[PDB]
Amino acid sequence: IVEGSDAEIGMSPWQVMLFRKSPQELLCGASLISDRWVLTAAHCLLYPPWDKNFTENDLLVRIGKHSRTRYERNIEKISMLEKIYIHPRYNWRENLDRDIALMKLKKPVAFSDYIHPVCLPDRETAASLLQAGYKGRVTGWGNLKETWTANVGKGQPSVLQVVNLPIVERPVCKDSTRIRITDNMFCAGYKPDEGKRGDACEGDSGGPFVMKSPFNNRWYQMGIVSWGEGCDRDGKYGFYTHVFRLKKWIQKVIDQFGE
Amino acid sequence: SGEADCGLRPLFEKKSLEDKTERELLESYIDGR
Amino acid sequence: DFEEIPEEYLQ
Ligand SMILES: COC(=O)[C@H](Cc1ccccc1)NC(=O)[C@@H](NC(=O)[C@H](Cc1ccccc1)NC(=O)CCCNC(=N)N)[C@H](C)O
Repeated sequence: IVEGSDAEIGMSPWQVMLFRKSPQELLCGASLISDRWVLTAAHCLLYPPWDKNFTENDLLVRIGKHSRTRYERNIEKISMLEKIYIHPRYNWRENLDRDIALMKLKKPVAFSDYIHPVCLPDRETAASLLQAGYKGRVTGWGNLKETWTANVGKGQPSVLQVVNLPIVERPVCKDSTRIRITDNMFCAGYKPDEGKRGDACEGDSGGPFVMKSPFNNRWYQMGIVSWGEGCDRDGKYGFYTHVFRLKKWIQKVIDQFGE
Repeated sequence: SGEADCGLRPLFEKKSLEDKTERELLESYIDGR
Repeated sequence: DFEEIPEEYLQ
């Protein structure tokens, strides 16, 4: 998260951590949506051009975290996976279209002041909240800067970083990129007129992008952290997998399957 | 999706507390007033 | 790196 701010304890009890067993390392973000179902970008688990094709017995989900490196005992909770469901039409060759994946915990997770599920929107929440100009929030432990040869400081978060970013209008997203945009992917970030800055970044993929509904005081996941060109660069924005669009699939996989 | 009270944080919503930046979000919806 | 974790979380 570029130019973000440190979170607070229990500020996003749904942010999960994709942890690789060996080497031991931070894979990406995720989201507890049910006591036994987590959510993630498809590319954290699948990426032929880089040899990623993880199996469940190759990963760990750490919930309750806040510290990137420590091992917050009796606070966090580590869970093992039972199956990995990726979107059949996941398109890795050109633009990570349909960049979404569902993980099923070998066993259920209990809730505490730090482990709470996030809500998945409906057409009406999507309609009211998903609008150009409104602000959603992104949190994650990935890079603080875009890998630059000349940047001093070998930096990556001490603790869970958080940033609020506005939704931009689809035409603006499209004219900024030469990558083929798609209905299943939106963009956020300040525009060159605002002057400001902030962004998600390497390591942040798979992370939630939530919004709070003022009609019910409830947190809703509107997007998943996905891709971009560079991190925090001029006249550029970041892209999130439209969660509501692919929402039929999610539930298709969830309802009578892993219950 | 065993959730029942999703989106509700135990250390804020459930105890009626705000965070360092909530009102920013809630004010983006055109305006706070 | 990361603080080692309970070995059990590798079964
Ligand atoms: C100059 O940018 C580039 O060359 C390519 C453009 C690209 C995007 C999608 C698909 C193919 C190629 N960008 C990247 O690889 C960027 N990576 C990313 O954006 C990777 C996703 C990814 C993985 C593997 C391969 C490609 C893309 N995701 C992330 O960094 C998650 C946070 C959003 N990113 C952001 N705001 N920059 C990097 C930060 O610049």
